[PDB]
Amino acid sequence: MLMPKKNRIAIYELLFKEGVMVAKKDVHMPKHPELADKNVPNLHVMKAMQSLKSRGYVKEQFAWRHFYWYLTNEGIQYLRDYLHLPPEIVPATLRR
Amino acid sequence: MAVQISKKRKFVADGIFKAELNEFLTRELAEDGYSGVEVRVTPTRTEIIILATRTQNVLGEKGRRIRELTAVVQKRFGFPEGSVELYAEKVATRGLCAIAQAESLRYKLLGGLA
Amino acid sequence: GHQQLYWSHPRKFGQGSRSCRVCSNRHGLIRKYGLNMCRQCFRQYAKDIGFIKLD
Amino acid sequence: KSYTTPKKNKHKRKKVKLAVLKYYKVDENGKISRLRRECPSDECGAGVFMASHFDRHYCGKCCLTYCF
Amino acid sequence: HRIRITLTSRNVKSLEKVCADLIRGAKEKNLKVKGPVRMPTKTLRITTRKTPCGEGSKTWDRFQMRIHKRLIDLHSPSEIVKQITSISIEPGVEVEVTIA
RNA sequence: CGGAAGGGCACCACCAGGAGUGGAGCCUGCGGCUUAAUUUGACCAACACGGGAAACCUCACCCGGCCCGGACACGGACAGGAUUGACAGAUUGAUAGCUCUUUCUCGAUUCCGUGGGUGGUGGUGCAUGGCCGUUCUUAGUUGGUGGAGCGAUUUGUCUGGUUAAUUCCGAUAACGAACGAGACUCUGGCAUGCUAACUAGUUACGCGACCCCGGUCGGCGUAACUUCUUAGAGGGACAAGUGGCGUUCAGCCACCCGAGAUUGAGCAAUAACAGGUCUGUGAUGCCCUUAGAUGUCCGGGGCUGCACGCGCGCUACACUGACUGGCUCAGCGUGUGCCUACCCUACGCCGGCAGGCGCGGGUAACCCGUUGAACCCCAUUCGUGAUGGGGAUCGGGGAUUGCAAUUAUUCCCCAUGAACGAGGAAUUCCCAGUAAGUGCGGGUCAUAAGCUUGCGUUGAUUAAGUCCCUGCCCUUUGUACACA
Ligand SMILES: [Mg+2]
Ligand SMILES: [Mg+2]
Ligand SMILES: [Mg+2]
Ligand SMILES: [Mg+2]
Ligand SMILES: [Mg+2]
Ligand SMILES: [Mg+2]
Ligand SMILES: [Mg+2]
Ligand SMILES: [Mg+2]
Ligand SMILES: [Mg+2]
Ligand SMILES: [Mg+2]
Ligand SMILES: [Mg+2]
Ligand SMILES: [Mg+2]
Ligand SMILES: [Mg+2]
Ligand SMILES: [Mg+2]
Ligand SMILES: [Mg+2]
Ligand SMILES: [Mg+2]
Ligand SMILES: [Mg+2]
Ligand SMILES: [Zn+2]
Ligand SMILES: [Zn+2]
Repeated sequence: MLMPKKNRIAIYELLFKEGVMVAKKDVHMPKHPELADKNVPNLHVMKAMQSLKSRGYVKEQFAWRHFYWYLTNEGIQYLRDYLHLPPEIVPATLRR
Repeated sequence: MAVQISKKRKFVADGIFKAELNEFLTRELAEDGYSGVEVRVTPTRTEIIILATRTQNVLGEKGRRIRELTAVVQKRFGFPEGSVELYAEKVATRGLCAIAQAESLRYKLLGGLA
Repeated sequence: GHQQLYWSHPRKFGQGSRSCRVCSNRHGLIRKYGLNMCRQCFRQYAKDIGFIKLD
Repeated sequence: KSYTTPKKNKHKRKKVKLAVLKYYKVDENGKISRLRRECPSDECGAGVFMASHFDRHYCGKCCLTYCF
Repeated sequence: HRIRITLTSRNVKSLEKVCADLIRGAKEKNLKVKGPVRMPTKTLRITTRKTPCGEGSKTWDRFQMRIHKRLIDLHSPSEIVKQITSISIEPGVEVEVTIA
């Protein structure tokens, strides 16, 4: 994917803050639904997290028409040392 | 509701909500004895009850996976934050649930038992 | 351009505009009450929706 | 299978060596003017360069064709 | 003050349990009531060919969804009926209470 | 299995019949032919079936052109720049920078090879799951222990009577059980008794309009009530009562009482078919394809093509009728959608009509809507003539939906006026609110019912029987049959 790295780091920010992420199986979304702020297509989002899951940092589920992605511990390793983030911060699924 | 949905399509819309909720939890927690759900609604928050066998594993370490799939349910269905809550409970008399016994038979066949 | 070409055809009506709620299937939908799912998967999930065969 | 009418070849991007060099001019001391005309584009003040094409000016980002 | 309650469910016995419970709640908090009026049951009927393929004897399912709706009128203040509707409801019954 | 016997049973069988179909036009589906393609599944239990009413989409088929949506790993080349996008102008269909030429930006996301994945309405339903259909709408099926036989097996599961029924009484080397039938659920029919109702009403009462005290009003408001309306809880019918028939058992016939003295569906066993579905799926084995793609997209075409054959249907062949006025009656339902952009409409104007333009109601017992529906009833005209029957074919114009209608999408107006004179061999569905006539809703739907699923409405002839033909079940018997 010739991905705007802006948008890819933004999707990584969504995955980290809202600790896991859902999307619709729809390459022809005009624009992705979870975020209203940026401009990233659901096609970019889907293939970005397929590139995430192929080397094994996120795990996939598919119900009726929606991809579900769950960020594993190796994924939280890769995501924090990729986003250059110190280990004081944790996802909202880990906050209690 | 300001868009003011009618009652006829309202009951089939939350019926089809409970259907895809049950099928989503079936595709996820089939490894861990997911028996069913019960969805009961109040004003400003909605109690959705997963009813399964291995409650220790549907919670997970510390309760991580329940918070994980509360976030999944809210993000997928467009629920407001903290407006629905997942509670996980134990099957009374585990042997009689044909769902859980079909899944236990399925994992016996997948583990290789004759 | 290809940005103005790739999904340029209108999906405003017809068979391919609507799709199955569970399958991305275009045949045998039931739009009554906004189920928007095919008849096979409807009669699969019908007892879970609430449509019980009284007679 | 087989198809005897020949296929279209891929437009290979023309490999050029240090094409950024041709936008400014160099004197040995501080005398620098610009070979390619600048943009009144709203996104870019004076950063990116236009082109001097086969006859006549054009910018690719804002895509503005300046004609005779 | 003419505050009205509507009860709507796919189920009949749970709905009438909730409506008689609210009548007795209004009676124990001592205010009159125009009774539970029963407006007609809306049927949602679906007839589909039972077969996934095309062949077979041309048979048809007859699926139905019954929806029952009843009304309770109360001349009363607001927090009385708010605390009576905060309690004693079955999951199948949808309650909608409006003020005017 | 029998063109062998004995019993029973079913309008997917017959008799008495009714409406037909087969004959005509048209619609649709299938075969054939044709074609770039006119994709394809299925040939009682295929053929108005795939919810399959395809202009685009669907689309899978055909002609062309784009795109990667080829992850991930390894190894190259690379910021001295790996490589996206690019208006001109040519070419092209397209302003696809698709390719050529001139060159500008993007900045590590990506390209180049090898493994490997992925997508597939590609194949195989004769690798499969699920689901349906069918055997098979009949009454059938099976363990435990005991008896018989060396055994496959058998008895239980039966001589008889009886029933819709392997339903019961009863016999008894069987006893005690399970499924199926029944029971059950919904529906229908009856309550002037219960519960109550400004999202339903009735009756009064008071104002209002009109007619010569009274009458009409679906004109306006309130004091009782719930018969009508809505839907809840109970009830109500059990072969209960009576008279016969029968071992006087199971039960059958008739009659009083009665809203009913058989309402209609749903569910539906054991075993099975190499019945259908890989074209419903992110259910799926394997195979095949995988950048010149069988992936996806866009443009156009085709799915409709006509010497012909068959099937489901609608319109008809008219006087029991057509046409033109008038009068007066329903019940199902549905209605502004996550994406989703397209709802049902009163009412006021414009237009012959299709329709157009405005202000309103309705997320619905509120508004459309008291759903002023058709056949029907009444009064005209027509006159037995392919006729004022029938309305196919076809010319010209006017609207609506669409991004676009040409191979006329749909509707409107005028003109055109064909076959068809009650249909050969053959063949279907049906017995009570049934057949048939009739029109209205849902699905399909942007536009949209010659279909189908429901609904009312007018509403009978005939029958309460049989094993004759087609079949089904049980017993006996015969077999050289066992893919029977
Ligand atoms: Mg008979
Ligand atoms: Mg006959
Ligand atoms: Mg014929
Ligand atoms: Mg004919
Ligand atoms: Mg097409
Ligand atoms: Mg196409
Ligand atoms: Mg597939
Ligand atoms: Mg088969
Ligand atoms: Mg087969
Ligand atoms: Mg090959
Ligand atoms: Mg066709
Ligand atoms: Mg005529
Ligand atoms: Mg069409
Ligand atoms: Mg004539
Ligand atoms: Mg026959
Ligand atoms: Mg059809
Ligand atoms: Mg002999
Ligand atoms: Zn589906
Ligand atoms: Zn510029």
